[PDB]
Amino acid sequence: MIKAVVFDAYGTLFDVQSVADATERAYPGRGEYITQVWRQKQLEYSWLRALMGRYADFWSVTREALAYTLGTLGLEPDESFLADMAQAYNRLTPYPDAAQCLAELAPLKRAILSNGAPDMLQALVANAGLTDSFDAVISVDAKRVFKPHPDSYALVEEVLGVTPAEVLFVSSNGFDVGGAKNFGFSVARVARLSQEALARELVSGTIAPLTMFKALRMREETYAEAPDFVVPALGDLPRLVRGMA
Amino acid sequence: MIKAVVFDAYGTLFDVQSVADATERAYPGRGEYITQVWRQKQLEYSWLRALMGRYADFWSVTREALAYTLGTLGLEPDESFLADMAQAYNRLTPYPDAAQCLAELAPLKRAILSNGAPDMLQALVANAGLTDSFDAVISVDAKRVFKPHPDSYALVEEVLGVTPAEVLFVSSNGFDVGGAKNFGFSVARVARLSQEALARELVSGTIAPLTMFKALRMREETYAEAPDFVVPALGDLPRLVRGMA
Repeated sequence: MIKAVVFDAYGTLFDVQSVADATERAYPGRGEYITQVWRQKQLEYSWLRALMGRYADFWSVTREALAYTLGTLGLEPDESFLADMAQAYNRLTPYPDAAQCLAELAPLKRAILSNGAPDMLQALVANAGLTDSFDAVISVDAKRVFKPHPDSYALVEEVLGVTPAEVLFVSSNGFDVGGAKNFGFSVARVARLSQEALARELVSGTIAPLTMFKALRMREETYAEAPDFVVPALGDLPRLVRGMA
Repeated sequence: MIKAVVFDAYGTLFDVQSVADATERAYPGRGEYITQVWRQKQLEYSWLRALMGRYADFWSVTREALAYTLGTLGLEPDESFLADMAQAYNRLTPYPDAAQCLAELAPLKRAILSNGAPDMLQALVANAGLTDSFDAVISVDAKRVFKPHPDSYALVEEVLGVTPAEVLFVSSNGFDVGGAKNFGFSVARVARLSQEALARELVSGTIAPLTMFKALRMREETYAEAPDFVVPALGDLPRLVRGMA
């Protein structure tokens, strides 16, 4: 039976677009651009560092990705500036119905499995006021890999003591849904962007920057095994788990 | 001493934009979009499949990436349609100066190290009439990983009997430059997009779709070791090798 609900962090429980106000500062007029590329490169760098066998924690990844992004704009900020701005990733606003969701899931074990480095995750959850909502906040850092590497998902059993079959994994990220499924978890994908809306947006005339990234990041990935469930919001999870098993 | 010049294929020797006509037929008015997302997802899927430890050859990856891309537009092509259109990747036009470059590089050992499946590569190289320009056309397939996994680069010594130190690796792809450097090759990066032009393009007002992808794919990656050399075109490599030795 489902004994634990384990959540992806960035993009699932926390809004990675909420760095917008801060990025709009590093380049007025380019906040949206920066937000999108920063996130895209954060992901790419986590995958590429892991696949090369050259791990560095998510804090290093986040700053390298920011440096790349600002560099495309012709900037060359120093490490101090990068470290200060990157703190935006430790203050992402949780999704509105995150709190209520975790609450209604109080009976079950509740955890996070994230690429985020140990200190990033504590700040992020604390700042979101959700520290008391998790029995464990698990960082991939100990394994020195990034999702979707199987060793990342292995941590759930190592920490919670439950087997893959007894875990409901939750993510808004297609590649993470894929990695969780490959590992053996049941998965609930959070799909906040309706496929039909994206399709029409993509033909609504000239394709805007933001549309490109939605197109790259907010769909199920074709190589991946389908999630067991798809809900439009975290709030639908408790009711999903009720009439589930 | 440099005894062999090993080339990345897609994006380096061959123009991944040359699928322009096939994609425009697939969805008139959206050929540019499809071209860009197809290539982006092709890369992502190669990385993610490898990192999950769920390898499929580049032919499956290419078809899956295409299926994803067309799906964003609201289409649902059958496998027959996908296999047919994906053929476009086995017809990529080589860059105008590749032939000359390869010619002037003899009698140095010359090879390709590519994600492409064996059949994709031989059909691609044959169609461009470059079969006799290479001592070896190496697919990563034997190792069942994708670049930048170190095993893919390990194939070079296995096939050519030259050590990493005796190899000049050539690539226009930042992640591949990074992988080859991590492994131990000397690397010449082919940089077709001037940083200063990109920076100004990204400030020129509304950011056209195509600018996004250049922004994502045509720079050195911040996590990667810097290439030993950077040239504007493949035609410059023979000159580079001389002034080098």
